[PDB]
Amino acid sequence: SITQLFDDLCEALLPAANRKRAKRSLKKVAYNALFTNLFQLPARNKILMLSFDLRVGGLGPKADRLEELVEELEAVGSVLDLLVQLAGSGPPRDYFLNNKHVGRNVPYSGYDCDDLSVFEMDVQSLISREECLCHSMIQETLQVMEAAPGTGLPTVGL
Amino acid sequence: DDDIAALVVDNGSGMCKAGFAGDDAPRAVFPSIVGRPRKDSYVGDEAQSKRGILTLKYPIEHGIVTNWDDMEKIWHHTFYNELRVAPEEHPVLLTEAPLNPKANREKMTQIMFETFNTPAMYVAIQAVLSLYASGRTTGIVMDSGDGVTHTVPIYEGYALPHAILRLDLAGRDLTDYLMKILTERGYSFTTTAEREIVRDIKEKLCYVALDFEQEMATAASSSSLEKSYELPDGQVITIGNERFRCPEALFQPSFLGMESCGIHETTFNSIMKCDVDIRKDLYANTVLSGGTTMYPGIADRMQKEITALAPSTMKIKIIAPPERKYSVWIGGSILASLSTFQQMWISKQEYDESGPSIVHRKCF
Amino acid sequence: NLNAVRETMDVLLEISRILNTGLDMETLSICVRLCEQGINPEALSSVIKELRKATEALK
Amino acid sequence: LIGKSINFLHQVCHDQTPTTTDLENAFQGKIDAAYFETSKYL
Repeated sequence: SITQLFDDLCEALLPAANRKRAKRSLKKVAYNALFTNLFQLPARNKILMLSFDLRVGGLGPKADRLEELVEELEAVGSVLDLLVQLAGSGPPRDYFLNNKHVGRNVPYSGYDCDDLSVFEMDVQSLISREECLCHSMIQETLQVMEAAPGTGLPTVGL
Repeated sequence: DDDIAALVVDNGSGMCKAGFAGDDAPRAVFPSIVGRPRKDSYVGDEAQSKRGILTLKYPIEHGIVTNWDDMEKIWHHTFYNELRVAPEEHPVLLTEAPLNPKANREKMTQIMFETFNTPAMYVAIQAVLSLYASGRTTGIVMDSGDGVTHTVPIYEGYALPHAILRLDLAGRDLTDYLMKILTERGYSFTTTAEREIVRDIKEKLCYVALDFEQEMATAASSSSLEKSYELPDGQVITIGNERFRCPEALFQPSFLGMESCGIHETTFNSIMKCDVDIRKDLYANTVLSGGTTMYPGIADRMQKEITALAPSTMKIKIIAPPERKYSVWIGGSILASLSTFQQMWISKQEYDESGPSIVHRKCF
Repeated sequence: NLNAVRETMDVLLEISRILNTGLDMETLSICVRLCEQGINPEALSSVIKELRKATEALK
Repeated sequence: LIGKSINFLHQVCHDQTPTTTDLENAFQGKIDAAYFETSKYL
C-alpha cells in the first residue's frame, strides 16, 4: 500500500506535541510537494564523489570500506539516490590509527611528528566533546537560576 | 479552506459521495437513486424500499446526463439533506466525465449558478483529480468505474483531448455479462434483487483472472479454482469454471459480445496518440484507477499490461495503492482544501464578465 | 525476497551511517519498502525535505 | 425544543445515531441551524 507508506512516513517525523489532525495535514504536504519538483555506471559515481570528500580529510581505509559495500550492492540503486542527499546531520580510540609501537613489520621510519599532530587532534576532539557536554549542563541550570516567571512555565498560565 | 471554505461532491454512478474539503473520508455516502411518483425525489433508504410506487432512475448513465431534471434533483437533495448547510458560505466542487461536450458544461455551470445560486464553483474531470492523489502531475490513467470509463492521458496539468479514449466497458457491462453468462448456464432472473445479489457475488467471491489461457489450462486438468458458496435462501450454486471466465471480457472483447476495443489496445492507442516527447516521462510513473478494484487482483493486471505496453529501459515505477476506488474523491478533497488552488477556482465575477462558457476554457 | 531485502536494508544502513545521512533508521525502512514497489527516487528527494519543514512549523 | 429531542432519541427511541453581549452574541447563529437540522431528522 503505497498510499499508506506516505502516511507512515509522516508519522516518524511527527514527534510528541493533537497528532491525529496533524497527521492528516502532513499527509497532504507529502503529495503537495511531489508535484512542485515536476513543474519547475553513473549511479556508483555519486558515491565516489563523496568518497573523494572523505579521503581529503584523512580517513583513507574508511573510504576504501565504503567502496567494498557498493561493490557487493552492484555484483537497490534506487536507494542510494536518497542516501547521497545529505552528508551531514551533526551538531549545528583506536590503536590502528598509528602502528609504530607494536606490529610485526616495521622498517625504521625515524620521526615525523606530523603523524603525532593528527594524533594530538585525536585527543583534542575528546577534550572538546566532554567539555561541551558539561557546557549544556551548566546552561540547563543557569537558565533556571536566572529567569523571570512566564518564560516557559505552564503553571503560571493557571 | 482558509478564506472561504470549500466543499467537495463526487456524484458517482453507483453512489453519491458528499463531504467537506480537508476530510479524508466522505462525510456522507448514499446510493444513487432519484425518486418520482409512479415518496418523491428522495436519495437514500426510503426510495429503495418504496420501489413499488417509485420510479427507479439514475442521474448519470455512461458519463452523460440522461435527464437534466434528474441531475438537478440528486444535486439539490444531496446539498440540502445529506449535508444541510447554507451555500452562501461554501463553494462546491462538481464532477464530470472526461471528454464531455462544451454545451453540456456550459449548461452545467449555468444551472448550478442560477437555479441553485453558488458564490463560486468549479467543474472537474474525475481522472485528473484521481491522479493528483497519487502525488504526480502527469500520467496515464485507466479509469473504469461502475458505468463511466475512460483511458485519459494527462501530462503537466493538461490532457490532450484527441487522445482521451472513451471506453464502453464498465460496471454496467459487468452486470450485463453477469446476467448473460448466468442465463446462458441456466439461471432465472426476474427482479432487481437477483441482479443485486449476482453483482455482490462477483464483487466478493469472484476471482479476477490474469489470462484466459493459463487459468483455464490449470482448471481443465483439475478444478482447484472452485470456491464454495452455500446460501441461506435455500440455493446451492457452486461453479469455479464460470467465475474466472466472468471478468475475462476485458482481455478479449468478443467474450462479452461487444464490438468495442479491448483494454490493452485502448491503452496502446492512447499512448500512441499522446505525444512522443512525453511518452517516457509519462511512463516514469503510471497510475492505477477504477472502481472495479472491489476484488483486488485487477491491480496486478494493470501493472502487467503497462509493463508489456511501455518499453522497459527501467523497472516499472507504477503506483498501485488500495486507494483506487475512492481516488476521485480524495483528489477533490485534497486539492480543494488548499488556498493556492483558489487561483484555479472560478468566481462569480468571471461568470458575469465572460459568460459561463469560460468553464470549457479555464478547466478541461 | 523479504529475507534478501531485509539483509540488503541492513547493509544499506552502514553506508548512510558513515556518510552521516540525515535519514534515520525507520524512514530508511519505509522508503526501501516504498521503492521496491517502484517509485522514482528523484521525486522522493523533494517530498522529504519539505515535509520535515512543515512538521517543525507546527512546533 | 431541540434539547428535548436529542435526549429523547438517546433513551426512549433507542438510537445513538447522529441527528446533527455574550461573546458578541454567538447563540443565534448556531441554535437556529441546529433546530432546522435535528428536528426534521427526528
